[PDB]
Amino acid sequence: MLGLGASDFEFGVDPSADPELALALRVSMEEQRQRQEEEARRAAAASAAEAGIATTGTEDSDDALLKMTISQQEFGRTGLPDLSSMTEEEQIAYAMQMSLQGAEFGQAESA
Amino acid sequence: MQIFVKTLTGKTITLEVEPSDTIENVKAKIQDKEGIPPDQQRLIFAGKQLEDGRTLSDYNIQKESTLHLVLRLRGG
Amino acid sequence: MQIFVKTLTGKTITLEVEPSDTIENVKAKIQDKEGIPPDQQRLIFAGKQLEDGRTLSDYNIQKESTLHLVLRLRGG
Repeated sequence: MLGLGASDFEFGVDPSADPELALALRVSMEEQRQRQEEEARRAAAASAAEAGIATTGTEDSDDALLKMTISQQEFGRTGLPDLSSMTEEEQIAYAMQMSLQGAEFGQAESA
Repeated sequence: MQIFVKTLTGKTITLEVEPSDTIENVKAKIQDKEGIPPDQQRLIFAGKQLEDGRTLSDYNIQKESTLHLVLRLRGG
Repeated sequence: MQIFVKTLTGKTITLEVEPSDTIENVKAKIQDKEGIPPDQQRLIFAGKQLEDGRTLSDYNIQKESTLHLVLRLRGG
């Protein structure tokens, strides 16, 4: 059966049935906005000062040390078949490479 | 790795844990510090209730990771 | 017919199945042997991902057929 009651479920179903679960999901949405705004604004300022269409000067010293230092460290050390670096398509590129480009038969294998 | 756990009153707690620790174990830690029962504690990461059987690594929780803690009730 | 399923760790698994079995049924078999959830599994063969509703015959699969299983993760 399905059990159409009220006590059978009143907390693990929706946040509307609990002011603690409704406020918990509202506090998380606010935090994501700070990351989506502080990050979306950082890219909006780099594009406005790329051609010269706003009141800016030269803001690329603190982030340059964060990007230049992480650009050579994050994309510099790679001497091993790390699987974590391969995404779902990169990992698929290896599994598909042996399935599509992995077969030694030719027209001389009568066995 | 010390992780941070916020509450519904602007209060964050730091607990030395690991990526292989179970959520139930973390709830017990906050129960010894704040003095609150684990049954009345709900761990939610960025809007994701953690399972008592799963660990912190199952939710990509790294060191200094913030976790939204909530207080559950018994009927009402 | 027992088919072989190779993963991304130099490991292969054998499962007694049939040409009329659904891919979701195969993922469930590997979930009982290795202990991994089916939602986190991706069956790929001949450079083609298999659907969970399709079966093994829909992709021309026979006994002792090798497959490429992958593990999917989440982030949010």
